Amino acid sequence: DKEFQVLFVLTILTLISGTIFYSTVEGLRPIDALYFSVVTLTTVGYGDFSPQTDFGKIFTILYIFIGIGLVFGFIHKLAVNVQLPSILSNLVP
Amino acid sequence: DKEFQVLFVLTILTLISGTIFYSTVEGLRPIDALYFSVVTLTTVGYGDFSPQTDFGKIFTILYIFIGIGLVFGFIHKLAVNVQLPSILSNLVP
Amino acid sequence: DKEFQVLFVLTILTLISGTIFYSTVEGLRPIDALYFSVVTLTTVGYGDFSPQTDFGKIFTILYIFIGIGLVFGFIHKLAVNVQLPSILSNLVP
Amino acid sequence: DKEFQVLFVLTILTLISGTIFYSTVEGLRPIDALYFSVVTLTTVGYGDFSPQTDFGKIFTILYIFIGIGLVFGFIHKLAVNVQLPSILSNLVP
Ligand SMILES: [K+]
Ligand SMILES: [K+]
Ligand SMILES: [K+]
Ligand SMILES: [K+]
Ligand SMILES: [K+]
Repeated sequence: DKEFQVLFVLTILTLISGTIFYSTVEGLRPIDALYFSVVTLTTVGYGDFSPQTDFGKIFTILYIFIGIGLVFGFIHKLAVNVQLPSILSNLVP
Repeated sequence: DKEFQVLFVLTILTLISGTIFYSTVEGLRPIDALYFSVVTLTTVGYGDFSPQTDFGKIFTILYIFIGIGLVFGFIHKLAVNVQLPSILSNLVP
Repeated sequence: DKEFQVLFVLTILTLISGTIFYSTVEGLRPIDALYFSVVTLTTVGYGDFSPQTDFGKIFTILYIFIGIGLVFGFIHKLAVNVQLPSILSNLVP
Repeated sequence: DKEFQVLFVLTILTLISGTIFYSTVEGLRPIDALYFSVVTLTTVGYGDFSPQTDFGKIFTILYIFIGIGLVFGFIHKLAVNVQLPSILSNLVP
């Protein structure tokens, strides 16, 4: 429970950093920066948005390496410690 | 066995939600909406389709976080509890 | 060892199916079809190639769900049962 | 600790190979080649860069299969043996 809260906060902070960075350096609207940060760290990578500056490319390399781990950690705990219990409870005959 | 059936249903429901959402808000043909939902949740992300509206971008963020876990859960069980047994049986000398 | 050989063969067969399908239905050159199949099943998804026909989109949905599991199974075993031993042996003082 | 250092070095070497290959065969600037190599091995795959030559497509297939395992191995150890301890220490009441 507290573990999920910590990953939640960590993920939020990571996404906030990405939103601030891409909106500033890559000139994206804040919503697009947040959306791009999520699409990046979850490894979907549509490419509708991508860094055009070298500063952006370098940050993206570091952002991915440092963010993928926590984002997927949060996703795992969300599905196993939150979603799983709910589906099971919806079964209880 | 029953576990696989539950993940199967859950995945179907998740994909149906995506199909309805993207066909309505993003104006995609139903087949393209389903295809896009799958390409998104499996993290392939070709980008041949991507949300153009803010409503679509926000939903996509939430859809990914909530759907990746179950989709990959189903994929895992499919390969370990269904595909694996079959390949092994095809070996039995 | 034999496990790695089985996953190797399974991966080859899966990629051959994709190569045949995309070169025929989507009209790609065989090399591009193989390349696209790999980029798809490893979830990279550049999007330089993507299915344009409904037949192709439907097959892609099924191909991903059935192929991701085995492809990543092979990748895991390759890194743990082949690459890992080699790096360790290159260390042995 | 030493495990993390080995994966660190291995990842560096893998990325250096990609940087050299794509800058030479695909004609990318070194920074773009490094960026593309990272985007590829972490499976993000934006597609802003992608191999245009057959030599590049073939290398990419092999690069992905051999590199994804080590890159994600490093990411895992980075998050579990480096990031995790730090966040926990930042909690210690
Ligand atoms: K991807
Ligand atoms: K991916
Ligand atoms: K992608
Ligand atoms: K494009
Ligand atoms: K893409």
